[PDB]
Amino acid sequence: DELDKIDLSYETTESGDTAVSEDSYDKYASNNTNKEYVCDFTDQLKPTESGPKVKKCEVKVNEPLIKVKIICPLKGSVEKLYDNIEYVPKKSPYVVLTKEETKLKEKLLSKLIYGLLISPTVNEKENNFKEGVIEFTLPPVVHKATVFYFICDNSKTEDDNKKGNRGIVEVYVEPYGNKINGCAFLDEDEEEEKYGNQIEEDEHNEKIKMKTFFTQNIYKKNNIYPCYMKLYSGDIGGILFPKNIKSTTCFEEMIPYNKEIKWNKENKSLGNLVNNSVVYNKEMNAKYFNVQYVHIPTSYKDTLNLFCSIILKEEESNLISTSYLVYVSINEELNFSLFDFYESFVPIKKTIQVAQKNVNNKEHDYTCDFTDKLDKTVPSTANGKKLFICRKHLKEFDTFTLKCNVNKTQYPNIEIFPKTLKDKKEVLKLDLDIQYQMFSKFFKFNTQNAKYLNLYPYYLIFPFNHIGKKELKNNPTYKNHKDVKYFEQSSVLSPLSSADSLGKLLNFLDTQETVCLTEKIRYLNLSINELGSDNNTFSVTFQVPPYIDIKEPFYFMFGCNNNKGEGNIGIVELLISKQEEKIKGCNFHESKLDYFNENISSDTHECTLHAYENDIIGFNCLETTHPNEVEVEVEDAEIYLQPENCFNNVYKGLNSVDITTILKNAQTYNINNKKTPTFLKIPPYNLLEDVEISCQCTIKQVVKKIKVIITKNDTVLLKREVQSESTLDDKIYKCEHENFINPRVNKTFDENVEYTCNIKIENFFNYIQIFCPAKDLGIYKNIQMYYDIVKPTRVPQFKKFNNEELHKLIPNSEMLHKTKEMLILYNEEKVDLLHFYVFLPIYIKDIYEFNIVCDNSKTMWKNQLGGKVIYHITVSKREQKVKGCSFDNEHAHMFSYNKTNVKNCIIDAKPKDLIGFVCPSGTLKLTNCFKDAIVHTNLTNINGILYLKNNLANFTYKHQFNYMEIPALMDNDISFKCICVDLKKKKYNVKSPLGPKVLRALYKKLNIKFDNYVTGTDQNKYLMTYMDLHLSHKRNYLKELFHDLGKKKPADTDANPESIIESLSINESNESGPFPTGDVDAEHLILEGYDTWESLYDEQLEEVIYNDIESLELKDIEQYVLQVNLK
Amino acid sequence: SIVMTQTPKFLLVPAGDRVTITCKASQSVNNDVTWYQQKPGQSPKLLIYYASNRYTGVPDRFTGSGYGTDFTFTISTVQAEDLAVYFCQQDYSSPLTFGAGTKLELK
Amino acid sequence: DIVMTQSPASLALSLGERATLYCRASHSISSWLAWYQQKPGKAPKLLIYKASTLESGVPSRFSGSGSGTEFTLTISSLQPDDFATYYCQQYKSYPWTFGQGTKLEIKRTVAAPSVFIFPPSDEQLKSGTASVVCLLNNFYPREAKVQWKVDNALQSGNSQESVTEQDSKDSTYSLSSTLTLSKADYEKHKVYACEVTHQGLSSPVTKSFNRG
Amino acid sequence: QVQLVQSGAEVKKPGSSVKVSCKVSGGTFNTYAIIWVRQAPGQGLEWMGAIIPFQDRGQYAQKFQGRVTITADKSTSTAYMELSSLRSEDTAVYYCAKESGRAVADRWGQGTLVTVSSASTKGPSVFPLAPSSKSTSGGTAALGCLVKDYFPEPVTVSWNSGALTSGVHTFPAVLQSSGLYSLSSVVTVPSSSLGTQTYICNVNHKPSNTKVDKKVEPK
Repeated sequence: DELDKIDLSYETTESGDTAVSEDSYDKYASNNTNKEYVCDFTDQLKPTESGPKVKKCEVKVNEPLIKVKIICPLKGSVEKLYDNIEYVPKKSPYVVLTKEETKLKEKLLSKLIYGLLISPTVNEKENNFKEGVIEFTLPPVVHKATVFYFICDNSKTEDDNKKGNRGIVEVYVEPYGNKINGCAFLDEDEEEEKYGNQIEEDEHNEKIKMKTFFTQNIYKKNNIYPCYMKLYSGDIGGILFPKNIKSTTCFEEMIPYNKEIKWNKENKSLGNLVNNSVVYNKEMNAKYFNVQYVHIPTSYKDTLNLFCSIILKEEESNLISTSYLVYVSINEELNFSLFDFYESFVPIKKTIQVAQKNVNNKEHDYTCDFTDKLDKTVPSTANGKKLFICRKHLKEFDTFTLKCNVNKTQYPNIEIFPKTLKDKKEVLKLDLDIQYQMFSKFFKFNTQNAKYLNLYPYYLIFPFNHIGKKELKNNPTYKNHKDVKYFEQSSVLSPLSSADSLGKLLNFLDTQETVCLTEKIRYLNLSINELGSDNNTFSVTFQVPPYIDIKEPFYFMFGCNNNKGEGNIGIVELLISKQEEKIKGCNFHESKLDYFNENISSDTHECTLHAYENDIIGFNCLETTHPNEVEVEVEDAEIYLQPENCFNNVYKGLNSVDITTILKNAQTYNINNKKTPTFLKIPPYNLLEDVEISCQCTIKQVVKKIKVIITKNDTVLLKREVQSESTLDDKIYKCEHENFINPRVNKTFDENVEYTCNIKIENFFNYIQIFCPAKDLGIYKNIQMYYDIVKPTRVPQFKKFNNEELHKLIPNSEMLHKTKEMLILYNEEKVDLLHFYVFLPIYIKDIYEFNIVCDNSKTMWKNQLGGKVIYHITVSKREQKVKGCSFDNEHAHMFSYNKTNVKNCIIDAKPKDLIGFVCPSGTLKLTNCFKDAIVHTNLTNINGILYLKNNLANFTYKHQFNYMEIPALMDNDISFKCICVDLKKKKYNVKSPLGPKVLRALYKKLNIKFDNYVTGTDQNKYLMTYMDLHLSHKRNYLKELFHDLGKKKPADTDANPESIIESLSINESNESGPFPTGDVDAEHLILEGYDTWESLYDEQLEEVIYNDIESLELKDIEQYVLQVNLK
Repeated sequence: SIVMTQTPKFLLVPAGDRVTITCKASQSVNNDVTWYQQKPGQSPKLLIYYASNRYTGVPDRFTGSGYGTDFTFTISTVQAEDLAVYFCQQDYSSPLTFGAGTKLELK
Repeated sequence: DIVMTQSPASLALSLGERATLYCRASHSISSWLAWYQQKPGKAPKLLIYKASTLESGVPSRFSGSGSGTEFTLTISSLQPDDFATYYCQQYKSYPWTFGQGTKLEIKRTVAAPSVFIFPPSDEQLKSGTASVVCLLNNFYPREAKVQWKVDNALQSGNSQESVTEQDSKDSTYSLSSTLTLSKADYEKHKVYACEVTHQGLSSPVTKSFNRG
Repeated sequence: QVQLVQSGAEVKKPGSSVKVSCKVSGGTFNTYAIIWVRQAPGQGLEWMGAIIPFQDRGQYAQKFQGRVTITADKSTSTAYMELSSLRSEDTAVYYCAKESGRAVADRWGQGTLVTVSSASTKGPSVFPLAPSSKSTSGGTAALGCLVKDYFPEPVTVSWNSGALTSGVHTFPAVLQSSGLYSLSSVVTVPSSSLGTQTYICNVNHKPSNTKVDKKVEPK
């Protein structure tokens, strides 16, 4: 169509036929009025004397979702002042003039800039210069700078001695934005790229551009998850609809969620739902980009959840449509609160709001004012009192202010809670135990990742809130919680009304533990003003410290209560989490600081640092109170600090200069009660030069000086590789900084930091610790495990890392998980599932050099980005053939005896020997034979008989390949047997160690008795047990819930998805109840402590095996026995 | 603060002979030391900056040396008009401290 | 690349005469050719920025023409400031190219050379090398032939020549020829001569000295 | 208003790298291309490459790859060039230019000179070319000086501190097989003035900071 008819080179210059050069160009930009670049050519191209003077319109775009409008008068607009006007290019709302070589050539603006919002209709007229007005809208994110031109030439217009000018439009676009918070419905199936980007040899096509623009991508087939779009005040979202779309109600004909106040209204519009919101591309008109964009105004502060649906062409067969439900979120900060997970507080009608940006226009200032929300409402309001809550998640250097009216003329006798907040600066601390247990069951969360809480997906609140409510009600783990009376069920005989809910809420506030804010978090600046200068308002203001030295996030409230005056109640919800662990500062004092990167010895008197954007610089010259030191009230030492303030005004030599003159609006943090340390967060600045600033302190009549190098290179450092050597910790290969895989602050120089660990193996007991958890929602979404081979063959293709791949690289090797079991009688075992350990056999054939890589750096967020760790492993040659029997031909290479089909195997062993055991493929392991060994048809523990302690037998009794070392001294000749049971009917895949239920049944059939067995007494120890590579028995409750929800088609046509979601419930029979079954002594506490307790026995296959054993007889049972003689 | 010690307080030298003036600091100052010379009834004049570099227009007969803590000022050939008092100054950390001064005399 | 077959190589003209430059192309090209003026020691200055248009400040006697495979630049009359070396450049394609260049010689009048010879000085004799310089002072045209003879034996390969630029004062430009030999050979030989052959000389002019 | 400024001439050893600095003052910098041309003396000019500052991706001649590098820096409005792995025949004048929107390079820089000969810094040796000393006289005599064994260019020669400029010709330098430049300077004076006038030639070689004044008298 007229949109794209590019077939003419049309070589032309900017000045065209005019001799005017670029030195005398009349360069003036398009007018700016309410986000609209307009440079109308009215009256500026008419014939006139002193010409033709070239007129150039320069449109510089550096903001998202920008609208650009250009107007050129038509022929005959005014009598004989516009004849012979020409428009170049002829198609110029879409085709644009670009600059290659030294010429101007036509190109498609859609190709240059993706997501262009072409409007075919402008003011009910056609969008072209044939009308004289052209209109288009730019996308919100641009990857690279783009320049294109438009031409409106009037050189051929003349009137006797008058001649027309030449009009040029120059639109200059700079990169801006990162990504769109929304969905991208693609026309391709789900695929995972390799850890390396070297396979990008293909050209820079258009398909790659599409996938790198939205935070979430949804594929055409094998989808498991519906979209979840979350927005924020001042943020932008968007949706890329499928090419086969039939209808869409995601704009205008949309649907709110909140059933508590809804009047069963069918549809509502986003413009009506959110004031001052504007929707782009409502009609879905564009050449190729079927997209729509939304902008939420900054002043918006309300929280609100919404649904919508997308319908496709061609349905499934005739009328069955596989429509999609995608969720829209506009404002939900710190939503995991106890005002949603507790049913007793449901009846009270509340208004949930977020802390808006302060009027002072500071980017990191947040304010809630309850002056107009605590008013004594009209008595005619039958709804009653209202609850107003602010929720907000604070970070480093953030400033939060609570604004509250206490005027006796309007709000008499208002009460500020806590009552000790005014005097003791105390706030209501809350426990987060319930959130931890809930997150563990659904999101596979571990308590060691508490510091990264609130980053996990918000699915637990919406749309699946009823699941969380049922979890507390049903599971007995929450029955004995101290707040069980609050989240218990109501009754018809004991109902809860609006007044009753208010009374319990007042009781809830009065019973929560109170902790002083300053004492809880140090280096926190808190200021409380009982009465302001206006004699009306009570204000509480504080700023978050530059570093949060708290093990777990701090979760609290405070505010104002006007119940006595029949008014409303104000509550502010705040959370604080750690951002980064290290601060690049210089500590000149003897007492070292764990969070200071550079601690300077007393012999050194100067310290130099390099600074960059978003980085925190510290400077300490006074004492610090460690927990080993008794805190006392001692006046600060007379520290001679020059300047009196160190970092707001800094020394640039001998003269003092304020920091804002060097850095563009710098943020500095000090301590009111401590002279030092002082901190600065580097803001985005344009001062690319290497500027020097400094402070100084006098410690014990000795002057200490700190030097800071502020730099911002034209090109950031490409890579920063740090190599570390593995360390041996109790026969286990461990590497420091292995937790670097966790997300870190998106500092400029920390964006591309890669950590490599070097591992060398030359002895047995080779356990390789790898912290590389399975991919899960939230913090580990995009974890991929890949490996490559260096020696003896340099494999050019990257391959995924798994148990099968590792077996091919090194035969007869296993990956094992740490188990900390205390008593074998328990039905569940203590397992650390985050770490998986690689075990290699003694027979290392030759030098194998390979790397194991996890690339969680693919997980990226607005403020934090994931890690990347490389495990470089080298193994030394060995030639030890462990003694054993090769029952199957597959085990021939491991043992020196060709015992193929030799059911009875006897080995005569002597001290200083090593014996390994293997069962034939897919056969049931009768006994461990190293911890429980059959002696004279009796199951006996040879560990006590042979006085074995921390040898191979004890550490390898639960592996697929079990090894044992003969002790130096033995009391007498001893004979023990190791047996594998094979059932002739079927071949069994034993993926987990056999449980005692199956083993006892085999003992009865195989005539084995155990009545004198004695268990071990080892404490504070560890064992390896095999369980696949990633447990498939830990059913994903969320995946099952969405799969069942998808079957019901929650939104096809007026389907009311709210009722369908509520009816969606997971069956509790899928879970075995509380894992800590039976009686737990709980005395085995060490290091991490109470880890995840999961069942290891695969019940379904064991039940089949148990039934098979009972039905079978002796004739159908075959035995493979290893006999070991020790003399 | 950092304190200069400058010796000898009174120094005597015949005309045309070499003379050296010493200076000692209390802590490392790297290379931030300067030397000044003052006539009676006249303002002081800078001779050596960075403790080893002559200032623009300074006669070649004036030289300086030293680093860290011990610094020396040397005149290759004293003249009849060189009767003056010499001071040392540190420019490492504020406040800048001047030396006690040393007076040069002719026999 | 686009080849610039600029012709001719040089042009000898006087004041007030007409000059016509040419610059052909390898294949037919629609416009996009520029002419550059450059005297010895000058930056290439743009005078014509298109097929026929001129840059601001360029004199009116310049006039460009031609299109396709052939282009022509015609100068109606030459003024004292119009003698330089001219180049033609094409930019229809990104790989720009320049021609060999055309020379604009001042005046056309034949003048015989003034031949001078100089024996090496005793100071240079101490250094182990002896140099004999022959000077051709104010000739016209430039094609003057210089040969060196030592003891009536021809010397070749061991001499170098240099030519100055043409000066409009009297159509003057000299050529310096130097003969290089070691001090030891300078003593072995006695007679040293230089022969100059030029259009304006009926017979070659020889300058010689007897030192060695 | 627009003007182009380039760095000074530089001499480099074979196998090294040479950098040429270019600056564009006036007009605007981002949206116009900056081109580079070099020319061996006595031959036609050669085009090398160009770049548009708003995009760091430059393009070069099909014959020259790798060795030539052209970059632009909009913060300082500069168009530096880096040339690596220099070799013989690279001794040429380098020129910079930019296009003024008329599709042609309209402004050119002052230019730069590059030398790549394996020789090093050395001072010239000045010898006198005394006028023919004979009784013939006649108001027609030629005298001069010889400049030999110096490197690199340039060397300036003046007579009597810039006096009697009529008839003095300064010859272009020539390259010897040893790698050292050499030239001669002569002047024509009346023969009868040899016994009543003194002629002094001034030689100044800036690269070696060598200045020599030599008197020319009949032998």
